[PDB]
Amino acid sequence: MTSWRDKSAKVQVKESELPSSIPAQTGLTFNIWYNKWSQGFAGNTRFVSPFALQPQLHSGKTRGDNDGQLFFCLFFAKGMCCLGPKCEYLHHIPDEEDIGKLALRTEVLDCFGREKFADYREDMGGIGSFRKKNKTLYVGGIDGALNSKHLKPAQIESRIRFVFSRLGDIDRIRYVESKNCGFVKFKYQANAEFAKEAMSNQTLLLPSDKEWDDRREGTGLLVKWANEDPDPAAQKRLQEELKLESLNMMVHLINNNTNSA
Amino acid sequence: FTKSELKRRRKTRKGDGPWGSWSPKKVIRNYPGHPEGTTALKFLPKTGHLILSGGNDHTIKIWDFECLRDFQGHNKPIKALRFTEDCQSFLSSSFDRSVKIWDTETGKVKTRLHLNSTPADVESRPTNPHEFIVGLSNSKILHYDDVQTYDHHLSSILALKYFPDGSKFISSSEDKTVRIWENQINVPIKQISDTASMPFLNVHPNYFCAQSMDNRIYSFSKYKRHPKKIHSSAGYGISLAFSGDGRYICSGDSKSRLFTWDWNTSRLLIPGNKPITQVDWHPSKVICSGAAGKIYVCD
Amino acid sequence: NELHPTLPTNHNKTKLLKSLKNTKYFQQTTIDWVEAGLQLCRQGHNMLNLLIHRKGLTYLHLDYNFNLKPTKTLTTKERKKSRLGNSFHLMRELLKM
Amino acid sequence: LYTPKAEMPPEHLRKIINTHSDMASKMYNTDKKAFLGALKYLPHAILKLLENMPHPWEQAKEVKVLYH
Amino acid sequence: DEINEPPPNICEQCLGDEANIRMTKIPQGSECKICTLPFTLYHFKTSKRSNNIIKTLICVRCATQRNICQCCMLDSRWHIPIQLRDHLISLVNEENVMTEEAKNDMMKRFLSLKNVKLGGAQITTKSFFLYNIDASIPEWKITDTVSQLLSLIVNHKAKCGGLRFQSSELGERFVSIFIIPWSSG
Amino acid sequence: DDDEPPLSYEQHIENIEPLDPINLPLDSQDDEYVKDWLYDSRPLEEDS
Amino acid sequence: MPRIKTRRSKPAPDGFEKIKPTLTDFEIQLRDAQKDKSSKLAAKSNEQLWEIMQLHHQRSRYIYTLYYKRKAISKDLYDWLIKEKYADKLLIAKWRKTGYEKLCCLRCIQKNETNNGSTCICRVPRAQLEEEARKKGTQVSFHQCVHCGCRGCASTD
Amino acid sequence: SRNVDKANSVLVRFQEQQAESAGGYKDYSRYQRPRNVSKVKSIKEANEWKRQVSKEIKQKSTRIYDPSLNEMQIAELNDELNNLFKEWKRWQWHI
RNA sequence: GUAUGUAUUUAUUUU
RNA sequence: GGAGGUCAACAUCAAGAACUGUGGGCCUUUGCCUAUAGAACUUAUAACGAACAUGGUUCUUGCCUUUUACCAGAAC
Ligand SMILES: [Mg+2]
Ligand SMILES: [Zn+2]
Ligand SMILES: [Zn+2]
Ligand SMILES: [Zn+2]
Ligand SMILES: [Zn+2]
Ligand SMILES: [Zn+2]
Ligand SMILES: [Zn+2]
Repeated sequence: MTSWRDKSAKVQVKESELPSSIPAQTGLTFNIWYNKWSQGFAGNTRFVSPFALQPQLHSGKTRGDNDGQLFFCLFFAKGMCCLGPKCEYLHHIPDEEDIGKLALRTEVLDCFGREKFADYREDMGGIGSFRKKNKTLYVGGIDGALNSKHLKPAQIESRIRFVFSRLGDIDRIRYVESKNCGFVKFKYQANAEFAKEAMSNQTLLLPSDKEWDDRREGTGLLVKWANEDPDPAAQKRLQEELKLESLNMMVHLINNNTNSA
Repeated sequence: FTKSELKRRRKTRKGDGPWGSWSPKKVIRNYPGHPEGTTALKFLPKTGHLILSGGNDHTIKIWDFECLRDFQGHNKPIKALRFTEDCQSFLSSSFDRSVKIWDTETGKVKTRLHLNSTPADVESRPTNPHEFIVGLSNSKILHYDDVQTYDHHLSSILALKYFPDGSKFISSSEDKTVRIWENQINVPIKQISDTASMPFLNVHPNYFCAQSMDNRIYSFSKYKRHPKKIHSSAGYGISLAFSGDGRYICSGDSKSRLFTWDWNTSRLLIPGNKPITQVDWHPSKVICSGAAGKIYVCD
Repeated sequence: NELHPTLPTNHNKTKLLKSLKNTKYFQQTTIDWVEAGLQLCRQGHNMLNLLIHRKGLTYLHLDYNFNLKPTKTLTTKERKKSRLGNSFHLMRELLKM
Repeated sequence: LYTPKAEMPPEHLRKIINTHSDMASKMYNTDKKAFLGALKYLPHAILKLLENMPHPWEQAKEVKVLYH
Repeated sequence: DEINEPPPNICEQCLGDEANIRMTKIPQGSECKICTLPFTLYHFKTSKRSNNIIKTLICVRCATQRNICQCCMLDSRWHIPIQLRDHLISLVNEENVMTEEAKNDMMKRFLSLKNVKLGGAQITTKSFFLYNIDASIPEWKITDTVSQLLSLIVNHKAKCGGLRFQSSELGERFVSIFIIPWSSG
Repeated sequence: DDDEPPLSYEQHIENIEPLDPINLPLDSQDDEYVKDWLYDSRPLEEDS
Repeated sequence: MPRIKTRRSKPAPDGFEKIKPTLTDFEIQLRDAQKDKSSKLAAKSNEQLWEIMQLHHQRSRYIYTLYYKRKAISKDLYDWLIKEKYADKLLIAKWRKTGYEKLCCLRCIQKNETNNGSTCICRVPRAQLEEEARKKGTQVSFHQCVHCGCRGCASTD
Repeated sequence: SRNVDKANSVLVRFQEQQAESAGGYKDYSRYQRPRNVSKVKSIKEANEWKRQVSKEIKQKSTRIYDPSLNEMQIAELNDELNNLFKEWKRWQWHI
C-alpha cells in the first residue's frame, strides 16, 4: 500500500539501452527468417542477464491498473520493460487478490497470459502443463555464483531464500548439498510462474562482493519445472493434501447440488 | 450536459485538439572560429556545459557545449589542456616550456611550474592526490606538487595518464614503448614493447588502457586495423574512437576489436589539412578538433 | 492472332485489385513513379531473401542485381536441398529485368 | 455504406518500408509470413508498374499506388 | 462439414454476463492443445470493452470426450479441473476412472477420433529457534499467523525454524506447539 | 554494380531536379493550336 | 501537379512567399519522421507513424485556417497549393462538413474497414465514455486510435 | 570428389578467419590438441579445448566394453585411452 | 553425375 | 437541383439475324396463330478489345538417349 499502491511504476531501462537482437555468432553467417546463425554450431549459447528487478524500488502503478487488466508484464519480471508507467501490463509482485481475479483463467494459461502446453517439455522447459498444477521450481546451475566457494550451504540456502523470498510467499525451500539443486515451493501457481520467468539467468552474492564486477561472464542459473518428490514423506504429504482439498470442494458440490434438488 | 460545461471542460486536455491527452555516428555540428589549428580539447568534468580547446594561435577558446570566453597568455602553441575534478582549476601546457595553472573562478593565471628543458606536450591531473603529471620532449615525466622525476623513455614522451591504484602513471613515447610506472619507488613497474611511436592513449572509464601506433591500435590491461596511419577516446558504452591523419574516423567496439564504422570528414571550403588532432566524449556526443581550423561535433 | 480468337470471359468483371482494395490491409496514395520502381525492387529483394532463408539455405547469396550465387563450394546434399525450380528462378529473372 | 478509399501522405509508406528494411525482431513473425504471401501477386505488380513508364517527353509521372 | 456442424461447448461462467455476444468464427484455427488436429476457432470478448480476448483451445471432440469447457477446460457441470473430478469419482467405487492419455503424437492424434469417451466423462538479527513443528505446515502459514496475531528461515529436514524480526522491540510485542527461545549475539 | 544497395529515393533523387526532357522545338506559327498542351502528362484534363 | 519542381509545374502565385517559412517547418519535420529511427517494440513503431499522421493533419489545418477562416490568401494561391499536394483536398472537404470540424483523418470515419459497426472510438466524445465508464466505475480504457493517435476527434472536445 | 576436398577450400576457410575476428565462432571441432598445454590461453578457451578431449574419452570409453573381439586392437585402443586421460589430467592441472 | 548412414550431454531433479 | 469521380455494388454483352412486355383466338401452363408498345451496348471484309498473351487434353510432326523446357499445325 504505502509502498507500491501510491508510487507509480518507474522506467527500468531506457529504450535505446535495450540489448540488441541477433544473438552473437553462434554460427557462420546470420539468417533472416529464423533469427539464428547459419552453418556450424558454436559452443552452446547462454549468458547471464545484464538485468534484474528490484521489487520495492521499481514496481509501481501503471495503466493496466486503471484499465483493470489481469496479466503481468514479463519484461517487468525481467526488469527489462522500457514502457514504464505507459506499460499495458501490471508492474508489481503477484498478491492474493490479483490471483483472486485470475482464478478462473489460471487453469489454461500462466499468469503472463500465455497458453500452457500439455506435456511439460523434454528438459522441463519454459512453460508448464495445464494438466497438473506444479508449484515447485527446480533451481539448478548454482554456478551462477561462478566459482566462489562458500563457508557452508547456509550461504546458498540463505541467499536463495532472500532471493525468491521477495517474489512471493514461499511454502518451503530445500537446497541439496550433494547434488546442487534448490527446490522452491510457493502458495500459488502464479507466483511460481512469475518467479520462474524472473530469476532465470541470474547471478548471486552482494551488489558488491569479490568478483561481483565480473559477474556478467557467468553462465546463469537454470530455473526449470520440477518433477515430483520421490521420498515417502512428501508423498504422504501430497496424498493427504489432495485428500483434504477434495473433501473441501465436495462442500461446494453439495451446496450447489443441494440448490439443484 | 451543457455547452458551457463542455467548453470549459475541454481545455483540461493538455494539447488543443485532438491529440491532446486527457489526463553508427554522424555529423551534428561544425564550429569554425579558431585562427590556427586546434591541438587539444578537454571538457568540463562536472556540468558538461563547455569545452576548453587549445589552439595553434596560442589562445584558448571556451565553447559552450557559442563562444564564451578567450584565455590568452601563452606565447606559443598549446599542445595540451586538462581540467580538474575536485578543483576549479584548469592546467594548460604548451611548447613554451611552461605548465600554467588557471583559476576558473577569476580567470587569471595563478601558478607557473618551472624546470622543463623544452616543450611540454602532456598534462594529466592525478585524480585523488592533488598532483600534476607533465611530460614532453624532456624525455622525463615530472610529478608536480600542485616533487618526483621519472627517468625513463629514450625519446620524447607524447601521452601521459594517471590512475588511482598501481601504476599511477602510464606513459607512451617515440621509442615505441609504453611504461607502467610505480611512482613511490620511482621506477618502471612494467614495460610494454609490442608497438612497432605511440602517439595516443586513452583510459577506459574496466581499468585498462588503449594504446595507439601507426597501423595497429592495441589494448592493455587487439583491434583490427588495416593501414589507418597515422588520438583515441573511449565512450562509457565501450566504444573506442580512433582519429586518423588520413581524415578517416575509425570507430571500434572495445570488447571485440571489431571496427563497425569508418567515416571521412569533409575538409573545408587542402586535402592535406584534413585530419583529426584531438577528440573527447562528454561525461553520447563526440568532439573532434581538426587540422582544418574547425571543431566538429559527432552525434 | 487473327485466326484464333478468344472471346473472353463474362463474369471476369471482378478484378484482382477491386477485390484487394476492399480489405483493411491496403491503403491508397499518390507518389513519384521512379519511387514506386525502387520500392518494388526493395519489396522483391526482401521476398526472395525470406523465401531463400526460410527454406534453410543461407549460403546462396542474392546480390542486388538478382543474381543468385553460392557463397561456398557445396557438398552433394547441399546441391540436392538447394535445387530451386522454375518458379523462383523465373521470377528472379523477371525482377532482374 | 461504402465510403470510398482514404488517400494518405506518401511519407507514411516511406516510413513503412523504411522500417521493414532491417527487420530482425520477433515482432515481424507475421510480416515475414506476409511477405511470402505477396510473392504470389508480384508479377502483377511488375506488369502494372511497367505499363506506366513515363515516356520520353514526360519528366516524372505521378501514380496512385496501393500498398499493403 | 464435419468440423463445423457440432456447435461449440462453452461454460456459462467464463462467457460473461453480457446479454448478447459477438464472436468470431475462423474455419481453420490452431490445432488443439490436446489432439493436435485443426479445428474451427472462436474469439470473443466477455465485456464489449474488455481488453482480454477468449480463444477456445481444444476441439469439439477432444472436449466432448472429456465433457469439459473449451475456454475454461473445467468440467461442464461441476466447474472442476479434470484431474480432480476423476479423483472424487475414484473415491467412490475404489480404483478406476483415471484418464490415461496419449503420449507421443499419433497415439493422441489417433485417440481423439474414437467415440469411446473417457472415464470421468462417462458418468457425466534476533534469532528465535523453532521446534515442535509438524513437517507438514508451510512457512507461509506460520508468518501469516504471526501477522494476524500482530524475516524467517526454516529447515524441514530439521523441523527447526529460526526467526529474525526487524527489531527485538517486535520481540517484546509478540512476547505480548512452539519452542521459542530468544537468543542472538 | 552488384554491391551498391539501391539508393533511397527520399534522399538522393528527390532533391536533384528533373534535367529537362526531349520535347521538340515545335513551331510557334504553324502549331499555334497544339503547341500548348501537346506534351502535358495527360494532354487535356480540365476542359469542358 | 507533382510535389516536385518539374518544368511543367506552373510557378507559384503571388501570396506564396509569406507562408513559405511556416510550411518549411512542417517539411523539415517530415524529413525527420521517415529517417527510420529503429525500435524493437510495436507500440514504438506505430507511434512513429502517429507522428507522421498528426503532422499531416497540422499542416492541412494550417492551410484550412488560411483560406477558409482568415481568407489570408487568394483563391488561386490556394488551388495551386492543392494541385501541388501541400494540402489534402478530401480532408479539408470533411472539415467543411457539419460535425467533422476537428477530424483526424479519412480512415477514422471509414465504415467498411472496422470489423463490426464503424467509426473509431476515436470519434466518440469523452463526455459519454466517461458516462458508460461511470456505469462500470472501471474508469475508461481508451488512449489512442491505433490508426492515428487521436484522442477525441469529435467536435465538442 | 568427396566433401573432404570441398570443406577445406579457400572459400570455406576465409569466412572462418572472419568469424574469429568478428565473433565467437572458430569451432575447436577442427584443430587438434594443441600439443603443449601450458602454451594454451585464457580460461574461457581451454574450457572448450578440455571438453574437446572428454568427448573422445566418452566415445572410446564406450568403445572399450564392446564384445567385438579384437584383443590386440583393444590393447592399442586401451593405451590411447590412457594417453588421452593423462591429457585430461594436464588440461585440468593448467586450469 | 560426386552417395549414404550412425554418434556427437555442456549446465549434477529431493529417498 | 446541376457538373463531375483513374469510386463501389448489382444487372447484361455472340444469337432462328437472333430482344422484351402486352391484347385476342385454339390446344390443354407449355405451345401455335393473330394484334399492339418499347428496343441501351455489341456485330457484315462479322464483333464487346480498330488490340493480343499463356495453359490443359487429344492427335499429327520437328529436335532426338530419357523427363521438364521445347519445334509448328489442327480439334475441343
Ligand atoms: Mg530413369
Ligand atoms: Zn512493462
Ligand atoms: Zn482436438
Ligand atoms: Zn468456460
Ligand atoms: Zn485519425
Ligand atoms: Zn480514428
Ligand atoms: Zn481521431
